[PDB]
Amino acid sequence: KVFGRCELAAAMKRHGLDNYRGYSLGNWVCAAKFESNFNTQATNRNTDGSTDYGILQINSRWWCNDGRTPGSRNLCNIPCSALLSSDITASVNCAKKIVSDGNGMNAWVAWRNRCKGTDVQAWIRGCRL
Ligand SMILES: [Au+3]
Ligand SMILES: [Au+3]
Ligand SMILES: [Au+3]
Ligand SMILES: [Au+3]
Ligand SMILES: [Au+]
Ligand SMILES: [Cl-]
Repeated sequence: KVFGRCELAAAMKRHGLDNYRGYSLGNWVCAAKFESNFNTQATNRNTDGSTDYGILQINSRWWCNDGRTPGSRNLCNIPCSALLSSDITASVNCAKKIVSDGNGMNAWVAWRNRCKGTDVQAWIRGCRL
């Protein structure tokens, strides 16, 4: 599913991501925009053989099981395919574990490089929430 910007913002809020670990909703929308262009079915293979899955490009090296990432963990206790669903629940729940792991949203390199310190509120500007 390819979300609209305000559509994603509302789904993220309903699932409790707004101000989760102190990160406003625009942070989460910005991260999703540059991780997946709001496409839930986005996948990208990393050099190290792991894969990133879904709207927030959650990596199989630590967080989900895809059966093809040797020596990896599954800390969200889910199949990576569950992060590709049109329903973002599984991605949100896993993202909450990720952003609580100590480094905040810096876990998402595209957030650090393209969202952090910018006017992230623009991503929710105009949306009915
Ligand atoms: Au904001
Ligand atoms: Au894994
Ligand atoms: Au594996
Ligand atoms: Au923090
Ligand atoms: Au949802
Ligand atoms: Cl949803």
